[PDB]
Amino acid sequence: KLNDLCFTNVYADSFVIRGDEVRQIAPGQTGKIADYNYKLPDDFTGCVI
Amino acid sequence: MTKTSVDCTMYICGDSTECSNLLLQYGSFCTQLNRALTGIAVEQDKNTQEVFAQVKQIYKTPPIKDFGGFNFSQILPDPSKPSKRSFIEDLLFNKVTLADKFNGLTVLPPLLTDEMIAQYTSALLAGTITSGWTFGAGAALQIPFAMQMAYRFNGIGVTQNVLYENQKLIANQFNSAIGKIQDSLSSTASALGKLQDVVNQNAQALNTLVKQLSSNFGAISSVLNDILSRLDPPEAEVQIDRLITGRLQSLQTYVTQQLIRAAEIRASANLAATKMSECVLGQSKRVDFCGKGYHLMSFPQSAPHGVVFLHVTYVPAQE
Amino acid sequence: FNSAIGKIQDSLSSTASALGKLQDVVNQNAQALNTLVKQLSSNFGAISSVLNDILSRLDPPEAEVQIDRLITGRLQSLQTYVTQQLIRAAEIRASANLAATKMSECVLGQSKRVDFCGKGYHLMSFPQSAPHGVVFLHVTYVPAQEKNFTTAPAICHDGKAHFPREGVFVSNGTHWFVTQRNFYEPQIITTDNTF
Amino acid sequence: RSSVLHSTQDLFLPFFSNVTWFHAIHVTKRFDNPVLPFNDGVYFASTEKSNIIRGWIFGTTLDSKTQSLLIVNNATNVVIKVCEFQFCNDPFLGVYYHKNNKSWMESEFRVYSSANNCTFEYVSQPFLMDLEGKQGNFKNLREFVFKNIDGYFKIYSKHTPINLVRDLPQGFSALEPLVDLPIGINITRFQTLLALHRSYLTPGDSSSGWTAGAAAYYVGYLQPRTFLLKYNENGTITDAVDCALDPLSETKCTLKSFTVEKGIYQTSNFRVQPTESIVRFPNITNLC
Amino acid sequence: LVKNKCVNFNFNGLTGTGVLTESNKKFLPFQQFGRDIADTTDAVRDPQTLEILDITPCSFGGVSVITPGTNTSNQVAVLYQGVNCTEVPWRVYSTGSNVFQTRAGCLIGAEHVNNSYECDIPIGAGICASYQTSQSIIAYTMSLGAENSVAYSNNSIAIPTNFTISVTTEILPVS
Ligand SMILES: *[C@@H]1O[C@H](CO)[C@@H](O[C@@H]2O[C@H](CO)[C@@H](O)[C@H](O)[C@H]2NC(C)=O)[C@H](O)[C@H]1NC(C)=O
Ligand SMILES: *[C@H]1O[C@H](CO)[C@@H](O[C@@H]2O[C@H](CO)[C@@H](O)[C@H](O)[C@H]2NC(C)=O)[C@H](O)[C@H]1NC(C)=O
Ligand SMILES: *[C@@H]1O[C@H](CO)[C@@H](O)[C@H](O)[C@H]1NC(C)=O
Ligand SMILES: *[C@@H]1O[C@H](CO)[C@@H](O)[C@H](O)[C@H]1NC(C)=O
Ligand SMILES: *[C@@H]1O[C@H](CO)[C@@H](O)[C@H](O)[C@H]1NC(C)=O
Ligand SMILES: *[C@@H]1O[C@H](CO)[C@@H](O)[C@H](O)[C@H]1NC(C)=O
Ligand SMILES: *[C@@H]1O[C@H](CO)[C@@H](O)[C@H](O)[C@H]1NC(C)=O
Ligand SMILES: *[C@@H]1O[C@H](CO)[C@@H](O)[C@H](O)[C@H]1NC(C)=O
Ligand SMILES: *[C@@H]1O[C@H](CO)[C@@H](O)[C@H](O)[C@H]1NC(C)=O
Repeated sequence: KLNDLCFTNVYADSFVIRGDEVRQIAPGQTGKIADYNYKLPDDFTGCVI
Repeated sequence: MTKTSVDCTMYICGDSTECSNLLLQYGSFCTQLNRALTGIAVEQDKNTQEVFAQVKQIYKTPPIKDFGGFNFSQILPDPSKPSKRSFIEDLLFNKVTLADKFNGLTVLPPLLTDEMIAQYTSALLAGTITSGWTFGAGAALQIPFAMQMAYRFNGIGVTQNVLYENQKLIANQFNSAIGKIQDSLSSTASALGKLQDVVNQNAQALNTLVKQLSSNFGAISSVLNDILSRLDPPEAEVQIDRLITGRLQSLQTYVTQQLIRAAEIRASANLAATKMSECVLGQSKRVDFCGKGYHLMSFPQSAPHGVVFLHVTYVPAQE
Repeated sequence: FNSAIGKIQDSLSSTASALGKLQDVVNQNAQALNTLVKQLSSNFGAISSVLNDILSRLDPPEAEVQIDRLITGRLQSLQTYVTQQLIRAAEIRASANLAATKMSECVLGQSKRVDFCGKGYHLMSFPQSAPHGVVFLHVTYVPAQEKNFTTAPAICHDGKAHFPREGVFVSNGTHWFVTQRNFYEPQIITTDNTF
Repeated sequence: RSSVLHSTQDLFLPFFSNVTWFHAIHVTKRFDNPVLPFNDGVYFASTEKSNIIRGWIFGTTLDSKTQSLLIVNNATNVVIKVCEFQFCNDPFLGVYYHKNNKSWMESEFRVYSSANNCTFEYVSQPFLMDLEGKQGNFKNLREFVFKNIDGYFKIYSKHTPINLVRDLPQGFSALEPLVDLPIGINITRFQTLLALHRSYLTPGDSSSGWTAGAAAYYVGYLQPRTFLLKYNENGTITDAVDCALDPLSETKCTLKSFTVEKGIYQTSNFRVQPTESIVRFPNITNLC
Repeated sequence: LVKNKCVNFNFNGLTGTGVLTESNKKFLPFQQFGRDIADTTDAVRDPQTLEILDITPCSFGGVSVITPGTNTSNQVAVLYQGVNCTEVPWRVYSTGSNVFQTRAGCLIGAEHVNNSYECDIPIGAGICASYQTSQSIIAYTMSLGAENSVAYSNNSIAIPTNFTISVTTEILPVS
């Protein structure tokens, strides 16, 4: 349903990480790289690719 | 109080069909709440019926204005003026106006149009002046007003001769007193006090309520249309379910609140009806039932969502 | 009185309208209880309405959650009933006070208040028991026929004017006699009836 | 349920619904039994005397490639199959009056070519049929409601001994379910089976040799509607009111009683529906 | 853009349903969304056309059917509550054999008489419905009762010559 609504100020992010911590990069849940490199908000909205 | 009927279906679920299905699961809460409000709505009309439909037949005010030295121009309806509202009565809507569907909410109109209420009040006023207390108990019997007043004195223990000996003195005081009352209503910013609060309190509940829909209630969005578009049904329910639970709460509080308020108004209506039957139709022996002091008679008046009573009382000035 | 009582018997047998004011209370209470009882059927967001069925097919932790949901839904249902019941109870209580008042005040003594008991002057009242209610029969006096008479407040005999002791002065137009304001009895005016 | 009024949102023939009558009577050179469209409400109400309408056909395209339904109404049972049958363009049941023995035998049972496989085969409860070879008014009546819901094929029936009414009889009768079959077949349309009354006076061939005579059947569709159904002490549904059909009728559902006293009753909310959907997104052409 | 017709509207991921007509109130160059006192949007700006449209919801209403009573007759009168009489047109019932626009809604199925009778089947804002005027539900203006003025004069009095004793029953719930 991302096609039929107008958002505000879309942001894109990009980096390289190991294969295991791709599950680790999620809102709320803790993690080493998630606590030292990139901490998402607890109510983050968007899609991770 | 203003008849308010709120449709359980439209408020909670909103326009969307998907939202409606969850409401069906809950049961007859939707249906039950609407019934309670309708009961309240009937009471406000019915209450009105009890308080003002005290007379079988409207009595036209006599064309002759002879009042035995009593001037009733303020109290009685004016033909020249539109809407048949008395100077007191015509102005009150003035005063009330100065003091004073859209969404999910329809405010239903009352069974008795303000115009009709005006006629009822006039009939009682016309009935009291022309026929004394005879109209209350049966077919109205014409009586001289001076003579009616004579009977009133006898009830409170002051001999009738007393009225007749200084009718002129009494008439002037009464006329002056009525004039004082007219000025008092207009001059005071807030004399109606109690009547005003009934209207303000009801308005606050609705705003609070109208304001209540905006509240998040622990959901990602406060809008059913907005939440539905953003979320699918399958995992939709957790947020769709809750908003519904929270909103149901708003209605129940409002519905419960209305009943308590309605009950208070009903007691007031019945008290007010009692005064109307007890004081307007005949003299009341009970002390401090009608105003203050010894009571001679009362004249009913009409305001929006209220009844204003003018009480005529006898007090001993000098000792 | 006999004919008057006879009519009331006929009126009562011919219609349910007399007990409508009372019956509305009976029906309204019955309907409220019935809705709540039915409530039991509603799911309230749960997998299934019957409580036992839910417990039988669900493991304790899951069963825990569904049970809680039912209780919240069922707690709310109960709350509405109790809250509703109280308002109705209070309303009924007022009637009983009024009910109790009508039971005693119309029945014991005579009420001078106009229209508090029946319509018109209340000579006496009788109460008849009804299911979940009290019915009061009111005997009242209403004056049926009125004859126009010219009247005046005082009569001047020697430069001193008399007034009636208990009744308004009423004159056919030939002579002046004093009669009680509610029934037409004419008495030759005398010192005994005046001051 | 006994003495309780219940409202069930189950497909029903709308009350006073339009009904398309059909004729299978020669009374000159008249014989018609063509395919009819089928929706949820496949209500079939044949009226027969000498038992001329017998079976039914269900299916999607009747191509012998999509799974389809088919029946015979024999003296033994209402015999049913689910099979990939190849039907002819003019199927029927044939009965002949023999001079040597007075009995009606099947002459050509070429209703279908072969069946590819069966995912369901079935025989219903035993009953008996009169099979008379005479002429007369249709003393009896037969009603059926074919329905397809949640992967189940279902049927309902009643025999009514109505007398001498061309139209469907005024009154109330309630169909009783006869059979439930769990099937996945999707069927767009259905057809009926006739009994050809072959005799000695006929030419004596499959294309022109027939004197079928009188027959009559009516088909009415079924749409989702809410019925308030009255239940008797025994439980027979003696009477029912349709809430959807009339303003008066809708009041009864809200009132939950067959008889309504004089007054004002609020039954349902009224809402308008937007004529067009208008989207006015930013006019910019450049793409992100 | 479509105007004067209830249509679903979507503006930048915001969706509402109403009739969109030009709104006289003038907004600032920067202002985009106009909202009402009850926190419901009452206005928008066309993103493409830069024009102001006022949004009002598509008239709803409760339906009440006035019945003389099942036993007496089957005829019904339906008063939509609040909705305008022109509004919309069960299909057969729509058109109003006797459409009449009242002040309490939009009656359809009763004939407005000129005469006034006692109340029977209350409706709202004066109007009442009766099954008695071959038979048709008629909505009257509910005049309060016979208007007679007691004959008045300073020297005129009326005194009863006969009295009637009557019995009246009042019914109150106790439990
Ligand atoms: C007062 O009213 C009563 C009741 O209407 C009258 O009594 C009736 O008088 C008529 C005519 O004489 C009789 O035929 C009836 O049988 C009486 N009873 C009733 C109930 O009508 C009485 O005549 C009237 N006048 C008085 C007492 O002066
Ligand atoms: C009945 O036989 C037919 C014809 O052989 C079967 O139809 C084939 O089914 C296979 C497997 O599903 C498909 O790949 C073919 O395209 C189908 N057509 C043909 C001609 O082979 C059918 O599956 C069989 N069984 C039934 C209907 O139960
Ligand atoms: C009553 O007072 C009004 C107000 O000025 C006056 O116009 C009228 O003539 C008076 N009528 C009386 C005493 O009847
Ligand atoms: C009073 O007038 C009435 C009516 O004319 C008459 O019947 C009655 O006799 C009068 N009083 C006397 C004493 O004559
Ligand atoms: C039924 O069809 C006939 C065709 O002549 C038509 O006149 C009638 O209006 C239709 N009625 C309904 C309810 O569809
Ligand atoms: C049913 O058959 C029809 C034939 O027109 C087809 O359009 C439809 O897709 C089929 N549906 C299902 C569920 O098989
Ligand atoms: C219903 O039950 C009653 C019991 O008295 C019986 O007389 C009647 O035959 C029964 N009818 C049906 C249709 O079962
Ligand atoms: C109903 O709409 C018409 C449109 O022409 C208008 O004339 C009339 O004043 C409206 N009345 C109400 C109550 O909306
Ligand atoms: C008393 O007053 C009227 C005045 O017209 C008189 O004719 C009649 O005797 C009585 N009627 C009434 C008050 O209606």
